[PDB]
Amino acid sequence: TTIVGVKFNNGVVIAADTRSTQGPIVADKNCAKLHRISPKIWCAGAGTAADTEAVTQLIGSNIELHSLYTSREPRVVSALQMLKQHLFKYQGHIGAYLIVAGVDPTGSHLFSIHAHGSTDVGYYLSLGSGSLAAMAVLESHWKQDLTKEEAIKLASDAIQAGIWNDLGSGSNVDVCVMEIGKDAEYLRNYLTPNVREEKQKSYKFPRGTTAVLKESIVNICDIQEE
Amino acid sequence: TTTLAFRFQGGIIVAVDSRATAGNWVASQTVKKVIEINPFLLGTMAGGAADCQFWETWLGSQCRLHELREKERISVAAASKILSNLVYQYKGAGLSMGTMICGYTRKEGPTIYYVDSDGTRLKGDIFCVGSGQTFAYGVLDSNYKWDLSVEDALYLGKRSILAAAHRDAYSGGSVNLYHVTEDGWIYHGNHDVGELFWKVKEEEGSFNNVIG
Amino acid sequence: TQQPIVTGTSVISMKYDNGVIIAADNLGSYGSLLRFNGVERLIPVGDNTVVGISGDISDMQHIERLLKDLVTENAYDNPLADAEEALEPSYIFEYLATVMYQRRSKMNPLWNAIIVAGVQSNGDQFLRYVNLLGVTYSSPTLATGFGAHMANPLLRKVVDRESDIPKTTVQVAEEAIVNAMRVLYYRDARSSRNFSLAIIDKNTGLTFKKNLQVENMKWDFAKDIKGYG
Amino acid sequence: QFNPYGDNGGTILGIAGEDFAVLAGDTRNITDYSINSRYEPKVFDCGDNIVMSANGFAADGDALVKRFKNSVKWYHFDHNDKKLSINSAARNIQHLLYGKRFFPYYVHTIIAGLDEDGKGAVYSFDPVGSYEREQCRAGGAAASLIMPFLDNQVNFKNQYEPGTNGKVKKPLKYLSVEEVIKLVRDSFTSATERHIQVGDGLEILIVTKDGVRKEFYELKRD
Amino acid sequence: TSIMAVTFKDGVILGADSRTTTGAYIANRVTDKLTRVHDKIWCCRSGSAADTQAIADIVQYHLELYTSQYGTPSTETAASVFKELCYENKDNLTAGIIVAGYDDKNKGEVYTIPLGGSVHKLPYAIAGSGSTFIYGYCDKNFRENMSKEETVDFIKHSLSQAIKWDGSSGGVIRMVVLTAAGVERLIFYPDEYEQL
Amino acid sequence: TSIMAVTFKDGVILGADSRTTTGAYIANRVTDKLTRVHDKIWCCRSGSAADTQAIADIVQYHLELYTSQYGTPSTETAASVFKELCYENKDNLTAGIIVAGYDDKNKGEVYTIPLGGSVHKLPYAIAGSGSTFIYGYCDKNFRENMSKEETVDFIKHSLSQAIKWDGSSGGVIRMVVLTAAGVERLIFYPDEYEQL
Amino acid sequence: SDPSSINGGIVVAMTGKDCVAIACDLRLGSQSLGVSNKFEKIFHYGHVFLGITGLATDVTTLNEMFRYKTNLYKLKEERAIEPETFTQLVSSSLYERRFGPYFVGPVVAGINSKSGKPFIAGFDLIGCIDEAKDFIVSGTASDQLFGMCESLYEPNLEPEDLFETISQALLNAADRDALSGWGAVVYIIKKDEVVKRYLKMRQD
Amino acid sequence: MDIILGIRVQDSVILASSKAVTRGISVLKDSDDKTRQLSPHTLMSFAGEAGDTVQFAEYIQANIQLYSIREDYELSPQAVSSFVRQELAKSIRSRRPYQVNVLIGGYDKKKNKPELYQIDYLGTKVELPYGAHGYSGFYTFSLLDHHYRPDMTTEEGLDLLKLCVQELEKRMPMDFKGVIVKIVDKDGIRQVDDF
Amino acid sequence: MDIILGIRVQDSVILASSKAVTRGISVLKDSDDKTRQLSPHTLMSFAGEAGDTVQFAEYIQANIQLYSIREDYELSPQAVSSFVRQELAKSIRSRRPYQVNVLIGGYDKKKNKPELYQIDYLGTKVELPYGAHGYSGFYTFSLLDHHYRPDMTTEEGLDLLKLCVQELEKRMPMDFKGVIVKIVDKDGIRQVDDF
Repeated sequence: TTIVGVKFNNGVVIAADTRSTQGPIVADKNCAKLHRISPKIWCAGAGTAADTEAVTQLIGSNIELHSLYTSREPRVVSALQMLKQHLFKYQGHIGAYLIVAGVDPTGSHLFSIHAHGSTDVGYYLSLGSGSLAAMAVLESHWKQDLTKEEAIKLASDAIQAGIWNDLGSGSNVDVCVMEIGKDAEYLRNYLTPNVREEKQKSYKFPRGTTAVLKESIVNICDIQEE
Repeated sequence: TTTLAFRFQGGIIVAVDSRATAGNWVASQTVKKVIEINPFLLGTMAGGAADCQFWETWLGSQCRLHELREKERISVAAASKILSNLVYQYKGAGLSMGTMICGYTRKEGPTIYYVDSDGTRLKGDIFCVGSGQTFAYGVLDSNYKWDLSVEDALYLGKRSILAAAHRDAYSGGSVNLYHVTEDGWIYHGNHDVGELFWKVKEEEGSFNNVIG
Repeated sequence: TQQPIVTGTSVISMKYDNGVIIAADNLGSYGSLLRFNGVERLIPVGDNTVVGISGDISDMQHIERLLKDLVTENAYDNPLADAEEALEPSYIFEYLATVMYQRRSKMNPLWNAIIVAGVQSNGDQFLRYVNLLGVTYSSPTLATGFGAHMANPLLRKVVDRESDIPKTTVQVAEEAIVNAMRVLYYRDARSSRNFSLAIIDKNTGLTFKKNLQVENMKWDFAKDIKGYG
Repeated sequence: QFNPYGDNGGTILGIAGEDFAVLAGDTRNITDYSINSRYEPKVFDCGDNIVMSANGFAADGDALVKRFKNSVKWYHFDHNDKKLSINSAARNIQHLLYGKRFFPYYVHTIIAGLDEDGKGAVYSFDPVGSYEREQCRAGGAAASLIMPFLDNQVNFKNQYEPGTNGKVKKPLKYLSVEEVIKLVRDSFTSATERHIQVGDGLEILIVTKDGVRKEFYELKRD
Repeated sequence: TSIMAVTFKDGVILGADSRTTTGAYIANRVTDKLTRVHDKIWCCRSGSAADTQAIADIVQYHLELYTSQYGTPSTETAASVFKELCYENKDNLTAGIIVAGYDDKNKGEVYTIPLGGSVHKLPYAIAGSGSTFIYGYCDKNFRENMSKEETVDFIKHSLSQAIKWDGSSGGVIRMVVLTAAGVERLIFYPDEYEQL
Repeated sequence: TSIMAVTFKDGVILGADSRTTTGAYIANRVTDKLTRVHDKIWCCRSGSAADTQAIADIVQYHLELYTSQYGTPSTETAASVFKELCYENKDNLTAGIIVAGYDDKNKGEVYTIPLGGSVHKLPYAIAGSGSTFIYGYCDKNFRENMSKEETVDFIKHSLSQAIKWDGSSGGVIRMVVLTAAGVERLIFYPDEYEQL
Repeated sequence: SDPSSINGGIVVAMTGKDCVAIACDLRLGSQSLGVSNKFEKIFHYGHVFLGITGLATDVTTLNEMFRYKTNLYKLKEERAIEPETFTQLVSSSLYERRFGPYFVGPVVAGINSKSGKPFIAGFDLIGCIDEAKDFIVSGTASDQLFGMCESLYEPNLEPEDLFETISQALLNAADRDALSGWGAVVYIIKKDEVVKRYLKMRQD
Repeated sequence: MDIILGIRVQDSVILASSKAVTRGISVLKDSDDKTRQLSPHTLMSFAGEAGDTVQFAEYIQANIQLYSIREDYELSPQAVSSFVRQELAKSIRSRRPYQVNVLIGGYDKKKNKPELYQIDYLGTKVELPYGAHGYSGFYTFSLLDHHYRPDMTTEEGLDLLKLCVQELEKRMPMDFKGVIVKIVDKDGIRQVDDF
Repeated sequence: MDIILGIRVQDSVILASSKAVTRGISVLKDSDDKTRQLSPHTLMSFAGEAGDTVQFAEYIQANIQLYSIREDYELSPQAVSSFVRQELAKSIRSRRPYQVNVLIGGYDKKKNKPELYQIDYLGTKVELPYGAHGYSGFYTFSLLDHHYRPDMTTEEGLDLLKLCVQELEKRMPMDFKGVIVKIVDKDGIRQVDDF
């Protein structure tokens, strides 16, 4: 689990790998981290998948309601408070850990929320098991006023580093480039390191290789009218 | 695991499965649970596999030394007791053994001593040790007689495993039939239980609880 | 049963074309309290080997003393020896490993994580790892603890495989180690500003550069943020 | 409290053919999701065309090998250089693991070689102590992941002849050396994706009467 | 995370280390800690960043509503509101909040609310994990109704020791000087203060 | 419990308090813990009194034998013999022992042996309950090759703050002055330095 | 440990082209005691098939519940539930009881009515959408099938080439697992015809 | 212990219930029924925890009675069995569990066939020719499969029953002070008193 | 199993000893009598934990035999029972205790006196009219207190024994599967005709 966010003048870029695992068994080779609160506020979830999913839905309905009532897309600062106050209620039994990034009229914003409702502010952050590994790329090459181009390439770089040293980090990186006042450009599978090599020898078997006891025919279609 | 033994006039029929599970999965279906301590004795791996193997490899030595010294065949009694002493004294060493020492002398006749990790040594006519012992006993008891014919005992041994194998999770493998005759044990083939199930199904009209 | 009391921290190291480089900051922490801020954790044995020892300081001196004796023992019998049966990084290494596993078997280890770096009599570069449980491996890049996660990935960008070893010059390697140590000071608390650097090169022997400082601290990002205010 | 026994992951695989035997394994060495060592071999030659890997807790396995090397030296010295048998080695290994039974060693060991007959032969050790002759046996935590493939590509277990639908089982067929190496590659390649223990390299030492061949293939790093 | 607030003639100067740590890892070293709950009542936060925040956000709503309906909140009155939440959530949360304020009427005032919750008015106060090292320093170098220039210098120095002996303490010493003039933020990097 | 030693120009001065408490009760307020192991190598004891007291007797007899057969022990030699017993028995025995002793060739030497048990030469050393309190105060005030009278004063300044902050520190400040002169006792009442 | 491991048992689903297979073992045992050789695990509400593993009481109570909720749906919406809708509903309902959780691993399978796609999905204990087209594997022997299917996997198969593959995989995996055995049933859904197949296996 | 064993023959259900009721170390009484009739063709025999079973078996009896009157139609075994399963899913998640294992052998009088349900305490219903509880089924499930064939009459089942009970007393140290046999068939509930 | 009984009558000592051997929940054997003949006039029955039963019983047997032969003189029964008490008084303080309850019946040939010693597990030996061990013994202590009289002949001693046997089987859920009763008397050791 490797997730990074990096600011630029024209927005914020947040990217993550989509190798998700349930135990040491690779459950999924593609399972997007990246959830939608709103079309310009996207976030990625760490911790348990079930935890992030349940929560992201709850707050994403809440913001929607708020967005209509006020007829203006709410602030990214609304969304930080909202996450925080909910999680506090369960006293951190539900452990959801997110990087919340978004753009809005106020400007571009980068926040963290954790299980017990701990936050961190900063121009650049990273989260999960491979957070340590990503932060490492980010402290050497960061620069005041990164440009769109520079920040995207740097964010994907940090992920590639994560892939190599952290083994729940693998497979394709999905990137959401969120630019202020303009439709988020989803650069789905910006870097793919993978290679698949088919079976060298065909493993197809002729039919009736497999033994059968008895066959039957059933229907699920409604019963006949006549 | 299911392993069983019965004495009758013709000697002893010993029959074992071959399955060995590690965790919830089948590790192997080829661990032969017959240990040829020597040509006269059969020991079973039932209980703790490793403990049984290690300590009957040991038991081979003690039988051999005896045979050398007094130059006559060892009683089943003498060998099982020697085992019993060793295992009591070391208990609290993760020992879990459970074995039937099977042998047919004229000194004593057919003789079975069940040896146990605690150090217990129990004689019986009929013993059944296993997780699936419980299934085996139903079919075994009702066809068990001392004056059961030899021919019928051979069938009985296959049937007793077939039954256990079917119900118990930790048993499958294959049937090894052995007869402990006067002169020593004789091997009576390997017969796959998987296959035997179908023959038997057809032949008696049994296995009717089973679909179809 | 030995349990950690006084503590140590990450050691970073790498292979390059004509030798190897090992570096480590100089700390002997007592937990949160940074009690001793200059306890030199790199212990050279000859020019041949520099043995980096992390974890307890108490056991660092226990082993230090074993090595002192080991030099004398080697010099006893056939003293015209100097490069024959005389110590190699591997000689040293093997000794430590064997003692260590026997200590673990009495359920009371010497609680350290250790990297032996040095240059064999053949000239071949040696890097081999051993730790308290007794995990043994050699790798073109090696780091411990915090270093493992953070200063290892940058090392790999360079020496990605065997073939990259020759391409990596002692100069790139030198930039690489030095740059990496700054990062570890920034984002780990344990890490001090002072650090030591040791280069075992087959041609120039030992070049031991002490008391170098980490500078070019980033507060350019500090001043941007003021958070909620 | 110190960790009593580590784990260092890894998967190995010993296959007994009828004229060769391979002992395969990855080079990936791990603790948690960090790669401790990308390249670090694990199959070791023990001589006289017997290969050995004691997979699982690496430290226990280093010890086990280290002692066995010494024993090979004293077996030959007293017995006028009698070729150290495969079975003889096996009995030896059982006896090292049973040595501490109270806190048993935590290694799942496989030795492969040729039996004296001359068929490829594999013997497998469960840590509890016991050993037995085996046909195909993978070891480690992904032992269970790999085995079903082999029991449906060579063993032909639960395969029957096309059109009988079960009357006549599809009989065993002996495979060349090559055919098995491909099979070993594909199993391991699939496991790189589906398990984080397997990757970096697939180093295979193959033992024949003709000597020792070494085979290498790279596996991915993702 | 050491924190302090120290009275001077013209009022009070709060200073604070800015790190937020997860373990030995520095999670964030530019985190905000001198947090505005009212115009000239600001607070230094130690303990779990989550717990204290919860308290602080509830109080921040209270003090705005206090000011409009019941006129200006005293520092003592405000400490009371903080004290009630702390006291009831003494086991449930561990929160150590220095609530400090400047009244033009009463000059600099410091209240320390420990984890168990209680209003204790003190001339000057030190909290966090580094407090200990500089307990002895600070007592000796306590001058009354200090010159402003000195006050800045004094805090820099006290915290400078803290950072050498405890790794958690560290990062920028941010300050807010609360005097009749208003709210002035100052920022001081280790380049400036660590040498001294 | 607060103990210390500080080098200076002409040697080293060993200082200690003397108040030892069992629970809240002061069991003895005048406890001696400057214990002579050698004519000019003394040790300062903190931790468990039972254990340090046993340790110190064993070392003591060892250094007598060393003096007679192998010639006079130096401060380093002593530090090792203290270390080795502390190390093997790090877990059973709790020991915070400062071994300091004075050679005319090397002036004052101070070596601290923590619980873990290792030799670390320091220009000055602090231990016990009260050392946390003064950790920064002493660094700020450290001065190398200072006058003998300034050394007396310093110990007094720092420890008074330890008593304030820690109520188990206190009673007479005893001293053993090691310089070439010999061995000199100084005793300073609370009455003097607390008000100073 | 978990109550789902005490009864064992597996479900596996695979994709073909415009056709799906979904199969299980008919063994339900409670550890040693084999109880049934005919306990079904795959159930259907129309064309959206619901395979369920784990804890036995939990299977039955939830099958009845999910019966309950899709029955409300069909009358309200006046149209057959979709594969897609059903997936989202299942997850939400497992998170409802976060504490005192459900001790099951359901598998949703189907062919979309309007889009014609073969679809499969998986869920954890407290429920999440897990997309992975090739297979969704479950139960105690989940690892066995992960590796086994991926080596054999060849994309978008015809009905007849698919039947062979899932049969081969279920068969060897079962015999290499203690708690899975006795009979099997496979639903090959061609597009909306269901041929329903009991496989012969060497029962022990 | 306290066995409840059942086997379903061709045209009826035969349920055996122990006479013995053991409240621990002492057999507190050695003859006393262990079954209660829910409906004129539906019978529910019970074993599990002490005194919990007493309470549960009587409340379960009344519910069914009520219903039955309402619809003027005795609830079928199907309906009866599912009702009970429902109650147990609530019970196993309860603040205080009520762990009772049951066999409900009933005559489905609306299809004219016997039906035997095995319901364990967690609540799982399965229709089967045989099911049991305790250590009864681990010895017999196999013996019954051998000797039983769908064509077996009831009379035969009773002779087999004796033999099945006989092994159990032998290979388990427990003794059940035999079983009273109750036959549930088309005629209703009839006593078999030979046993 | 949990029962061993003894009754010392007028002109003999009578021992009854369980046949059941239950190793868990299965009765592995229903016949073997848990006794070891120490002398033709001295019998020891025994009960307790698995493994300790067989080692101890046989170790004691060996020691008495060795003694017997060395001097060609059968040691008094009084001496034999003291022997066992000491070995046990050692055990309980040792690394590994031996937890075995034993009834030691001997007919002193010379003083023509029956003598029954109850040695419970601890190493508390007492000589009594009658005794037992285990929980089993409680039930039967009443029938012995009331009906016993010294003047009970050997024959009357059998009769009372059957009545005790019957009560034990009724109220214990575990049947001990009947008893092998042997008589230790001046004739020596004989097994009762019936049992």
